[PDB]
Amino acid sequence: QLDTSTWFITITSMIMTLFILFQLKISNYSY
Amino acid sequence: IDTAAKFIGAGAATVGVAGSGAGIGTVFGSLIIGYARNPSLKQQLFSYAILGFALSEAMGLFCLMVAFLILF
Amino acid sequence: IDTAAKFIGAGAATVGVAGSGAGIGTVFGSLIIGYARNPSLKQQLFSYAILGFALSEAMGLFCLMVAFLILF
Amino acid sequence: IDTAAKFIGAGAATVGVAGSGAGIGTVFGSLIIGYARNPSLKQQLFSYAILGFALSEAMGLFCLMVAFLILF
Amino acid sequence: IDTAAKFIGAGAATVGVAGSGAGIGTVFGSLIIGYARNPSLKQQLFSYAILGFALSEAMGLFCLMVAFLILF
Amino acid sequence: IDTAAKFIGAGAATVGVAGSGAGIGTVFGSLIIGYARNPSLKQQLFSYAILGFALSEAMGLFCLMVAFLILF
Amino acid sequence: IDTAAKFIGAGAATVGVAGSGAGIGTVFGSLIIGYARNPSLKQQLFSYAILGFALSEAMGLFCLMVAFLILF
Amino acid sequence: IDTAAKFIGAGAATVGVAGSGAGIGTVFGSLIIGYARNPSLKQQLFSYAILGFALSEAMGLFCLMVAFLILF
Amino acid sequence: IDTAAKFIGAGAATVGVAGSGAGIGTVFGSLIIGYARNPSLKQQLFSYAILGFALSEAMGLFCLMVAFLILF
Amino acid sequence: NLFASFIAPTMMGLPIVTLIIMFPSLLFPTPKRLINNRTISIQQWLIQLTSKQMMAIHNQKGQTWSLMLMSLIMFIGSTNILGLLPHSFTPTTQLSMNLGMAIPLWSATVFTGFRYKTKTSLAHFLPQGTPALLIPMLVIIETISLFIQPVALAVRLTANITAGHLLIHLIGGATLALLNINTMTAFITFTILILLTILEFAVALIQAYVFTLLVSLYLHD
Amino acid sequence: QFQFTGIKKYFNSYTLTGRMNCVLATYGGIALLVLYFKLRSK
Amino acid sequence: QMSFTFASPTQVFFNGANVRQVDVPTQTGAFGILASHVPTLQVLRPGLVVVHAEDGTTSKYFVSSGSVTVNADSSVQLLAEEAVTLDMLDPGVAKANLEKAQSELLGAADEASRAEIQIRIEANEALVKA
Amino acid sequence: VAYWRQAGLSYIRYSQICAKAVRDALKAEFKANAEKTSGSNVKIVKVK
Repeated sequence: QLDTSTWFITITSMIMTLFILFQLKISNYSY
Repeated sequence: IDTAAKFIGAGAATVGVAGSGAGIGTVFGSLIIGYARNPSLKQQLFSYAILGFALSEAMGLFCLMVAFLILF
Repeated sequence: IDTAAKFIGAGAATVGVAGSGAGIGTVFGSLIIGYARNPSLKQQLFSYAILGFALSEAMGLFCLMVAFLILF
Repeated sequence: IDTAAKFIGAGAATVGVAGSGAGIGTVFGSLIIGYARNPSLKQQLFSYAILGFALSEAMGLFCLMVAFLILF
Repeated sequence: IDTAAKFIGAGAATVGVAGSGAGIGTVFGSLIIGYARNPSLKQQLFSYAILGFALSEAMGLFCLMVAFLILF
Repeated sequence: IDTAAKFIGAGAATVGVAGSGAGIGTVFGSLIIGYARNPSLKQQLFSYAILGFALSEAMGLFCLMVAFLILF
Repeated sequence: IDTAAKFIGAGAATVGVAGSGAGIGTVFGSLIIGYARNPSLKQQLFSYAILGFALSEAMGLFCLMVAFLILF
Repeated sequence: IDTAAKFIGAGAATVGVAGSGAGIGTVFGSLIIGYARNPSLKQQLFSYAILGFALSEAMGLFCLMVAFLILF
Repeated sequence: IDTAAKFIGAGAATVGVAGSGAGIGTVFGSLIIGYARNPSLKQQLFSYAILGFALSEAMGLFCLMVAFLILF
Repeated sequence: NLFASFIAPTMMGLPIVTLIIMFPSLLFPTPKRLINNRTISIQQWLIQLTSKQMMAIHNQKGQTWSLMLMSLIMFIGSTNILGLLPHSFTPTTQLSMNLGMAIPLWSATVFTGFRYKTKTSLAHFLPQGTPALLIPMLVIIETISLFIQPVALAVRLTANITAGHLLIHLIGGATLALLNINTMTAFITFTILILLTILEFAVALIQAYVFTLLVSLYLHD
Repeated sequence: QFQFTGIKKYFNSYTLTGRMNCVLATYGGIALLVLYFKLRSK
Repeated sequence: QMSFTFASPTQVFFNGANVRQVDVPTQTGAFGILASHVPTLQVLRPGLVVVHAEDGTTSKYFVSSGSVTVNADSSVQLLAEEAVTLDMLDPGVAKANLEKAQSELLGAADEASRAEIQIRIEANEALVKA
Repeated sequence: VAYWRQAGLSYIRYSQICAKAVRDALKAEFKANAEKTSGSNVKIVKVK
């Protein structure tokens, strides 16, 4: 079930979100 | 033909939970003896115990996944 | 041929509970030696032992439930 | 065929007594070293040992019950 | 074909003695450690040791008996 | 029938993973009691624990890989 | 047909002898840590072990003989 | 029919590697507690530990090789 | 047929090696802890270790010979 | 039946896996003032508390990786907790993204180690100290041990969540069936008891996943 | 646009090694090709 | 193969005497000393100490607190603040003191003073056994 | 660590308490050892 050879979209979207959205929001912090 | 083989294979594969049970029994058992050494730091040792139990459960849980896979 | 073949498969999936029979013994054993050196603090030790025993027996009940499902 | 496929699950269901034996060995052993550490606390140790052995043997007998009920 | 079932069921139920063989060693092993620290109380340490050994050997003899019953 | 043989062999192959749980439980159980004795050398203790956990996982995943290969 | 079942049952019976191999290591292991303390008190320590090794091997042999019995 | 025999023989022989994990967990645990007492002697302790780890893994590899031979 | 019987018997019999691995693990574990506690006693400690290793290896070699006999 | 949620990449006329996976980011407002409301103060306090407990080992070069690790742990933790909702779809269930996560960072560490410390990075294969005379035997052990790290690191995450959800679904089906025959609230008691463990089992997995990578990076840094 | 300059230092400074996604892409492509061949075989 | 010295701030019981074994009720469990025991350093707790002479007779004393030291050779120094024999004790006054110390527990208010009271009841309960 | 420790009590204080408790249990005939003990003969004068 988990192996249906349609793995392109998920990898692309995960790379986009992880390497753009979260780093940019987390950078605007103070300590 | 194949139903019996799949059922007996699933029944044989489901015996892999013994190791996890033994491991979790061992870890918690060590925790109580370690705590008795000094009542201080009980939260730290407790954190170590919880980490160990979770790790053992993760290492032993994926046995049943093969059984469910063979069943369906 | 079907129910007969399922009889052995269901019976062979009730071995995982045996592994739960050693962790409980190891846990209570540690309780005895653990408190022997520190006669106080009985209540927390007892609570930890109870937690460990319950966790191990739940891990065994997992395999018991799988065995119950296999039959039907 | 139904009888042929029976008595094999019954044979495989009696292998669950190994864990009970291991636990019953482990508990009494812990009591010995515990007693040697502090002879003063004896009655409580014996009560804990008895409780542990009774619980472990109660867990072990479940496999025999399943084997017998499947047998008949 | 039932004779094959009898033979393989007897062969499968024989594996129930591993628990007793593994449990016997821990009791005798614990005895040596307990005696080293406090040699004086050499007498009492035995009764408990032999009680544990008798319990373990009885648990093994149970599996022997059920295997013999199945084979005959 | 040949596929049925592959399925039953794969089902019986996975039972060897139970060794990983016991080893993981033992290694972690030592870290807590050892740290409790000497709460100074956290770094070396944790490094050795991590090394042990990394090395102990190899066998169980090896058996699981063998089962996956033989099934497919 | 009966010959194949005889061979399978004879092969499966020998599995249970793993208990003695597990217990011998624990027994001799206790001797090493036991001798570590009060070294001069050695004669009695060696005597205790010999008995445990003999009993474990006797149980192992008692398990084995059924294999030759069922084979012939 | 021969292919089925090879598959089931491979699926049964692969179980023997289970004991390697337990031995590895045992040796690494001993190193942790041993280092706690005498950190000065950490040089000699390892040589022993490595020896034991290598020996147990060699036994497991031997069993795996036997399983591979029976498969092919 | 005979070939399937030989395959199954050889596969089931060759699993009695886990006990030897577990025994080797315990022996080496005791040696490091023992030397760690009381130094300048390596001769006896090493002596006991060898004896235990030889005993466990002989126990495993017995099962290996049994498998050899079953196959041929 | 049971394998319906897993094999369902957000079924729609147009796939919306991107929308599902990008949704969790709309829960972390960015600070814009010296003193802010309650909802973001807790977030920044938690981030500060977690940072000082993990990245306090590396000397200077590992301090650069701080932002990446915090982003990773927050992302995985947020993805896992949101999946407990009754009809959610956890992206971590799929093996594709787990395989697309482990390989890049592991490769980065392994060929970062060789670039600067080739002499020492080559030595780590042989265990430190004299390992008697068994050198060729263990040399082939640790090198094969090297390659298994990403595979296990992905497979355990792919397996445990599916196992938990399967257990929940099966126990729910069991407690539904026994309504017709007799009365037993023991099953719903089992469900409510197991839910605590499933709720607290995700964060431990997040922590283990991050910590293993921290240890691996520190070895070659 | 106005976001590249925010993390430009990170991208050109330290993620140089982490930017090796070629292995993942090649593995995914090979797996997809093998799956396509198997499906076409039918 | 032993040089045992059981001294007190007032009198001396043994000075370099050779005995086969000595059993001490120290802290962290009991103990047994024979031949070349491993070196150790431990304080004592209220209890009874028995010494086995070479002839075979066993001498008994009651110890309140002190120190134990077993050196590299078979030399043992057991220095105790108190050293008394049962023949100069009254079991009845011991039971009365224990009876009062029982209610002293509930009489206590603060945990430090109750800790002192707990030491009192521990000593009283320890001595009444023999 | 025991209950007396982490309670504002030192080992010397515990030794004093246990020694006093043991000395109390002695027979009235042998109670002349309180004269020998007589631990209170030193006064304390602080700097200020």
